[PDB]
Amino acid sequence: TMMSGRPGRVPLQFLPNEARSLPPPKLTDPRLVYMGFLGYCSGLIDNAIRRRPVVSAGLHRQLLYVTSFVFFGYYLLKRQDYMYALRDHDMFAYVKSHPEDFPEKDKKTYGEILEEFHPVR
Amino acid sequence: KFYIREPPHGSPDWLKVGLTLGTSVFLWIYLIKQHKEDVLEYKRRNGLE
Amino acid sequence: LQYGPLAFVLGERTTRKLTETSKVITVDGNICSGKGRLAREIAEKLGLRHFPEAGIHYADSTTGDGKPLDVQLSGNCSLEKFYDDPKSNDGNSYRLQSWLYASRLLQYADALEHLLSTGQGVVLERSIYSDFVFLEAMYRQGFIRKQCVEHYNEVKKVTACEYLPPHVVVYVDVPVPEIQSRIQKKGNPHEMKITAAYLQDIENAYKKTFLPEMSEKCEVLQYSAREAEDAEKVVEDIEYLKCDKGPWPDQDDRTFHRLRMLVQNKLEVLNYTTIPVYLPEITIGAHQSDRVFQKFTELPGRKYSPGYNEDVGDKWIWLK
Amino acid sequence: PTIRLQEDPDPEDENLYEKNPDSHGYDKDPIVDLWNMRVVFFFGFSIVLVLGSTFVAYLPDYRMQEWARREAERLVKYREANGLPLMESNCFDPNKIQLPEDED
Amino acid sequence: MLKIIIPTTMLLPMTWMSKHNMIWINATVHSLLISLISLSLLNQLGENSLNFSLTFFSDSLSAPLLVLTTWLLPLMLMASQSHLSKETTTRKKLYITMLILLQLFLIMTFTATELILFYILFEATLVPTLIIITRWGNQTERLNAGLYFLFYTLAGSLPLLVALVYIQNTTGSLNFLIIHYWSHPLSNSWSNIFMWLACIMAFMVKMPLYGLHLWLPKAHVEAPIAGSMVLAAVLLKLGGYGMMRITTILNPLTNYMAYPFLMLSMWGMIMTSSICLRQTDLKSLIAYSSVSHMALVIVAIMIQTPWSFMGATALMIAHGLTSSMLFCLANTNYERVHSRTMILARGLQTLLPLMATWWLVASLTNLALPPSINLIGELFIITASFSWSNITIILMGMNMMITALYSLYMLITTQRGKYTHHINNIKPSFTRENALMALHILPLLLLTLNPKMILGPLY
Amino acid sequence: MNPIIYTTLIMTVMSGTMLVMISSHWLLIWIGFEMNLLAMIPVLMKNFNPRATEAATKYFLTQATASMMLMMAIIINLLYSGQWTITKMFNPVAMTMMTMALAMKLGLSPFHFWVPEVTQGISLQAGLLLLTWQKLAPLSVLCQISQSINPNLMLTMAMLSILIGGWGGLNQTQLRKIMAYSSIAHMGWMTAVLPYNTTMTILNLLIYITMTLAMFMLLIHSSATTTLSLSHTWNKMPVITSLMMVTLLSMGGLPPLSGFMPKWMIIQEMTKNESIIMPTLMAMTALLNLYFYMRLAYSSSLTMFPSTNNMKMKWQFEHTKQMKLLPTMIVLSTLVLPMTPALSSLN
Amino acid sequence: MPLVYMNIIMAFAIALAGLLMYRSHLMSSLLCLEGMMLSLFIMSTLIILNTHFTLANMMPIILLVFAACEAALGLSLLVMVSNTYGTDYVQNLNLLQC
Ligand SMILES: CCCCCCCCCCCCCCCCCC(=O)OC[C@H](COP(=O)([O-])OCC(O)COP(=O)([O-])OC[C@@H](COC(=O)CCCCCCCCCCCCCCCCC)OC(=O)CCCCCCCCCCCCCCCCC)OC(=O)CCCCCCCCCCCCCCCCC
Ligand SMILES: CCCCCCCCCCCCCCCCC[C@@H](O)O[C@H](CO[C@H](O)CCCCCCCCCCCCCCC)COP(=O)(O)OCC[N+](C)(C)C
Ligand SMILES: CCCCCCCCCCCCCCCCC[C@@H](O)O[C@H](CO[C@H](O)CCCCCCCCCCCCCCC)COP(=O)(O)OCC[N+](C)(C)C
Ligand SMILES: CCCCCCCCCCCCCCCCC[C@@H](O)O[C@H](CO[C@H](O)CCCCCCCCCCCCCCC)COP(=O)(O)OCC[N+](C)(C)C
Ligand SMILES: CCCCCCCC/C=C\CCCCCCCC(=O)O[C@H](COC(=O)CCCCCCC/C=C/CCCCCCCC)COP(=O)(O)OCCN
Ligand SMILES: Nc1ncnc2c1ncn2[C@@H]1O[C@H](COP(=O)(O)OP(=O)(O)O)[C@@H](O)[C@H]1O
Repeated sequence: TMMSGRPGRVPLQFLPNEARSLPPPKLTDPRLVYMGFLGYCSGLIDNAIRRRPVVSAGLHRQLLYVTSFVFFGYYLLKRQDYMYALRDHDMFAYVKSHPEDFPEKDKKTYGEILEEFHPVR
Repeated sequence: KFYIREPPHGSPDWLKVGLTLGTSVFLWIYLIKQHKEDVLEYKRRNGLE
Repeated sequence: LQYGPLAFVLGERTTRKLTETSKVITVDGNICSGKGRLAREIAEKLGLRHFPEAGIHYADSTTGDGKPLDVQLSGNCSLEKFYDDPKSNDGNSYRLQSWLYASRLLQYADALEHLLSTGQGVVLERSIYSDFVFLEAMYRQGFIRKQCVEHYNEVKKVTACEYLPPHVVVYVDVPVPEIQSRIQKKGNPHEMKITAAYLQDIENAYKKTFLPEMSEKCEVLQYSAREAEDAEKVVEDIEYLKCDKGPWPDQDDRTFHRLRMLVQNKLEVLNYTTIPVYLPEITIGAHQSDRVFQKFTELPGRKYSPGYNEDVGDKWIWLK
Repeated sequence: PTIRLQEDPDPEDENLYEKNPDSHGYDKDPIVDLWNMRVVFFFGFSIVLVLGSTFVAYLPDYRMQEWARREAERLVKYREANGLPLMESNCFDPNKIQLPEDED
Repeated sequence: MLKIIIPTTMLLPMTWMSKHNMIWINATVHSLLISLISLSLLNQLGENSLNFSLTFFSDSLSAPLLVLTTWLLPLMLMASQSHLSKETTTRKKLYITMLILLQLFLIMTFTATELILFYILFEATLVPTLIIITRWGNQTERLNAGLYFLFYTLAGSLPLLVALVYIQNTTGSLNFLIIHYWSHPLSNSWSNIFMWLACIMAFMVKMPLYGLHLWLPKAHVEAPIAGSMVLAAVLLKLGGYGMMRITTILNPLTNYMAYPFLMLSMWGMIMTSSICLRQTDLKSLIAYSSVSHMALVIVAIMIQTPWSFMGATALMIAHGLTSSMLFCLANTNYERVHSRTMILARGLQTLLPLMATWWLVASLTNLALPPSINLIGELFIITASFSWSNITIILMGMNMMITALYSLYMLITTQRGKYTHHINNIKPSFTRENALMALHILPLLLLTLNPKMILGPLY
Repeated sequence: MNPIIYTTLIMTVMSGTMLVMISSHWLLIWIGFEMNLLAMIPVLMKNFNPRATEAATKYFLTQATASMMLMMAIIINLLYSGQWTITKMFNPVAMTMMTMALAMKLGLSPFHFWVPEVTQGISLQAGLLLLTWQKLAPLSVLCQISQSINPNLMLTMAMLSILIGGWGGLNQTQLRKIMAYSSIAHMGWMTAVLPYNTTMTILNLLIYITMTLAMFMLLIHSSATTTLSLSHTWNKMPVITSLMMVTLLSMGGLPPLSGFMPKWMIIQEMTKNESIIMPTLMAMTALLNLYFYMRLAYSSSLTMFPSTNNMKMKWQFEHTKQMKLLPTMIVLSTLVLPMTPALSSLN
Repeated sequence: MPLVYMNIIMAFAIALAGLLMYRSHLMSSLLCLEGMMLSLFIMSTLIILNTHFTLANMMPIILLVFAACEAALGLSLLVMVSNTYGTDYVQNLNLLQC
């Protein structure tokens, strides 16, 4: 576990204050739409298990399912984006801090790079 | 008809229906407000607008 | 609030509703006896609830509306065909016996649930503990094979061990020739085909195995044909008994809680009736099973849950 | 019972032509069967097949083959008139290729 | 290209929200409309593929397969609504749901630009086909058929996932454009040899190869008609499309490494063509014919020349159409007679003339009659193989002879002679079956009119 | 058993595992293990019968032996460094003791023998608890000391677990033993990737818990503990059979089903650092788990077994006590593959 | 290490083997568990005393407490097994197989 221990990391925050500098996901985000679809599927399965009209048994229950899934998905996406941004930030800081381990190599053109040719026959 | 009471009455249990609808509305408005606050904070921190 | 662990946690116990007049009462008599009127009169005098004898379509009267369903959808057996052709090759005899045992089990569960939830006693007309007499009668006459009685014994062993035997057992003793005379005088064309050996085997079974076994756990009040009409005398005999020998005075609140959680949830009651033992009399093929299930699902009020059937006039479905 | 199951008898085949001499073999109810035939024919033979084939036959030349022919005509004309070879063996300019200095 | 994917995901709830007696009509109409819409991808640039988005792209190789799948679904719906007449509404809707899900996964498979997404959809196509085969079959062997079909595919395709993740870890990407532009030769080492094997064997067993073909007869015989159609028309072409996509990374190892697979393909093509002659069943003969044709396609892909690639694409499309038509033709007789034996019902030309004509046309297109696209693909493959080696012409000619022999043998046994004298329930052909046959056969001739649409990207 | 006593025993079990998961002292971790075992023993014996008694006896003996080995490991590690904090655990002999003790507590092979028997001897509720909740604490301790742990020892036991789980599951007809062997096989996968990345271990744990919860809850809904008893529920609750078939496919590792995500991620993570042979073997072995899941699915929903006459009476009654979280567990068990990138929220 | 530490560790190993051998009875195995705990207690208290760690002097008491809990659990299970079978033999615990 590479990121479990990190400097200045509050244990059980789930959303550090540093994560507020990133753009929040849009409310029409496709992943949020998939979360809402998952909630709708769970509501339909709930209706089917209880032997109720699957499509239209309980509208309030299905609405609660969808809104709960969307509500959790928003914060899940926020945390996921924060972690990926944190990973990229640490990667760039490390590559800048150690230039000798990531040198800029020469830029040859294909006119002088010699590649062996394999005929197809 | 049904010989037994059918605990699900001829009218819904309005208490639970009210609770579920209120919970859904509260979650939706909280999500809207949270998104607005987050986007305002994002615009402020980077100084875009 | 529906009874459960939480209802037991705060408040509701069972022993605080028993008023010394629970007295699960069972009346056992030879075919075509006065046990029905005796049970009705006992229930009326003692103030208990009367449970008529569990027929083929007993479970039909407990679900939906009380109107019985078609014989194809419920039971798949008939008593008249058993009286007319007891040695049939379609296995109607043991199918009927097993279905009747299941119906009696369901009725006993209902009676126990009512007694535990309310406290008012019940008066059954025949229990699961006295159902094997007909089984032995069929087996001795050659109406059924031995594998059928083995399957019955397995089901009884796994089912009847969860409940409590009745407080007092009342037996109406009537001789075989009197039973035959009453059958002849009754009038139903099918019942005059009941042979004397069948009734004799039933009674031999009742005296030899049932009453001796019940005398170890309950109180047995045998009677006769002439003393079964003055129900006041039998009520007085019942209300002057010593109920101290059975397991009923040895029940704590936890045992009653478990029993009450088991008597409701009728699926848990009937679980072990459909054990995967493949007897030709009771096994039903996949195609016929599918056809009959599809037919049952198309009934007016059987498609959905008992509150979500717009067919029988249920409204406000989309908000339940 | 000298059997093993309470099994339904195997049903015999149901002929669609018995209760409907002009069946089309789609359904039992004549009206929905006729309409199923009509929609199948109209959307398979009329719409998709003929219109789709005439749409495919008239697709614009996005494969650049008439363009390739015109390019070839002009290049052949220019090259032959000048006395230059019709086609050149080296696909790329040798001046822009830096071969290894030596092979010993 | 969501304008094709989304209408299928709308076909799903529309099917589930239809009336009890209107499901077939709606499904057929809207699937035909979707196929008409998907017919718009045939406009392909000669330079490079059409890249709609970061995830989906269409090539000259993908478009004929997409059109074939979208055209296949309505025919499968038409063929399935005969033996399902006694089914309940819910199970009919479930069957249509399986067909729609299979089409959706197939459409997303042929256009995925990333190899892991392609693998995920390529394997997601396993669940609905398995459910169809093992739930709506007819005999007791459908369970073993499904087990074989699942495990032959999975035991060969699990190493492909390891190979792909290793490739992404090494090179850095799995996007097909980046893979093609940044491709580099593979050295001669044991590690690279096992890389070749891992990348190839999944598509090889999906073709199938001669030694790994045992699942195909079981699956194609024990499946229902729609399952057989979708297996023999498109689900087999997944392996060929996969090799044609994955081979770019493999060179120069493939020239050295293709000797056993080429030998197996040629000799097993001969062997399966010979097996078709002594077959007592009718669907097994078509299954083995499919095996022979797909072995020819394997040879074409393995020798890896532009003419071989064009021939492989043409043969794939032509075989899909022809095998689907043959399976439907056999299914009609099976529905009449309720048996799969070939010599049970004889002399059906005197009783069903139009079906005799359809049988003749299908058999003629099966044995590569000019100028049908079957012969175009077969001849291009034969020419490419002859350039590869002049001795292959012996095997190709022997295969052609045996193919003609068994095709005409099946046609003569089922259609000519005298009737069986004791089958009196052969009713006249319905309109549905004739329409299905015509919708199978007319596109073949329309395609041989304009063969450049199905010759692949090397054209 | 009284409901208050039952709920306080369950809370004591959860308190023990939380004490394990939140403690930095080795002694407090050992105390949490002891508390968990002590409060877990009666839960197995809630329904009294000889089989439950002997299942509890075997479970107690195995857990007590594992605790003894664990405390010996702690004492040796203290001996070679006066440190109590759960850390590297440098000492090789002490680390071997701890790894083997935690494997015995988890059920990893060759210590896998106890799991099938205890699962068969207890009810479905106790089996659910044992197979899902009783894996958190040993896995937490393993994750904390993962860097210290030797790869060869850990890998050998994971591969053995996968192999033996598949082979054992191939044979059983009882559903509880099938679930136990599947649990062993999944433990193998989870402990396989432990030395390389604990995030994949946590993700596989979450998905395995979700799938096992869904499967046990469906089994409780249709009160069947054998293959033949499950072959009847198509005639009473076809929706349950369909959902069970989909969940069984998901457990197998097929894609697009969610179950595939842990397997795919573990293979991908093990490939990043030159481990090629092992993922191939683990996949080809998980094919066996898929096979016996598929056999169960054939028996359950994809075919129709003959039924009995008394099922007509069950047709008239509804399931009274309804599980609230069953649909959500089913959905998370099947349709959550497209949300793979959200695993970064676990590290 | 001095000979005392090796003797205590050897005693622990002997007790562990004795537990794992399972001759006929169950009291014998419970005694083996108690012996393993006693060896752990002695080793721990020796190590703590030697390094003068004042605070951990209370830890062996907790060890003893949870040893008593384990012993009570084992005794209860043995009581129930003996009531079921009339004998505490381990051969009778074979109703469940693998
Ligand atoms: C990728 C793209 C998206 C794809 C994602 C996947 C699919 C979608 C998500 C899946 C979850 C959603 C639904 C699942 C729960 C439903 C439960 C159910 O059983 O359905 C029955 C129910 C019919 O019941 P009913 O109407 O109450 O009365 C009949 C009785 O129920 C009488 O019922 P019965 O019980 O008597 O019938 C018996 C039957 C009952 O058993 C069943 O019906 C099977 C239940 C399905 C299994 C659920 C699996 C859980 C989700 C996992 C999906 C896996 C996906 C991966 C691909 C692999 C597929 C396996 O059992 C059998 O027949 C046994 C046969 C064995 C076959 C084995 C196959 C089983 C697995 C198939 C799964 C296929 C995927 C789900 C597709 C949808 C199916 C409903 O179907 C419905 O009516 C609802 C279906 C969904 C409605 C969608 C409508 C959306 C909104 C409408 C408008 C659209 C937009 C408008 C706006 C336009 C702009 C203006
Ligand atoms: C497969 C489906 C699994 C779903 C799981 C249940 C979903 C509903 C449960 C509700 C979620 C709330 C739980 C936690 C919220 C608040 C607690 C918060 O503080 O926890 C912190 C952060 O929260 C958790 O760490 C992550 C919670 C996110 C769970 C989602 C992951 C699911 C896997 C991805 C597949 C897509 C699933 C889609 C869900 C619908 C802990 O940080 P930290 O103290 O530093 O961790 C130390 C231990 N580590 C580093 C080794 C891990
Ligand atoms: C029953 C009675 C039978 C006998 C009666 C017959 C009556 C007479 C009919 C016979 C006609 C003789 C044929 C003569 C040929 C004329 C038509 C031909 O010339 O058109 C071709 C055109 O052919 C079409 O391109 C065919 C396209 C293929 C149709 C695709 C199938 C439809 C989709 C359905 C699903 C298929 C799935 C398969 C997946 C690929 C030429 O193509 P091309 O010269 O270049 O382009 C010309 C236009 N340009 C120059 C401006 C570009
Ligand atoms: C039913 C059909 C299923 C599918 C069949 C797939 C066939 C796969 C077979 C793979 C073909 C070749 C594999 C290895 C390439 C060369 C093989 C060998 O003959 O070449 C010699 C190699 O010498 C020895 O023969 C090595 C191979 C001996 C050990 C391998 C076992 C072969 C026996 C057959 C096993 C069965 C295989 C199928 C399993 C079911 C040449 O020596 P050398 O040029 O210096 O080394 C070549 C390799 N280098 C260049 C990378 C270093
Ligand atoms: C219908 C059934 C079909 C079954 C087909 C299964 C066989 C598939 C072929 C082998 C699959 C596994 C190969 C591994 C996948 C690629 C991994 C890779 O490329 O890395 C190799 C690793 O290669 C291997 O490890 C291969 C080990 C193979 C172990 C399992 C063998 C399985 C059976 C072998 C024979 C199968 C081949 C022919 C079978 C024909 C069909 C019967 C290089 O290692 P590096 O870490 O990069 O280090 C090199 C630089 N120092
Ligand atoms: N287990 C059984 N097997 C067969 N028949 C039974 C069984 N139980 C009850 N019956 C039938 O129920 C009928 C009514 O019972 P009975 O008490 O004799 O008549 P009545 O209702 O007038 O009191 C009897 O004819 C008897 O055969």
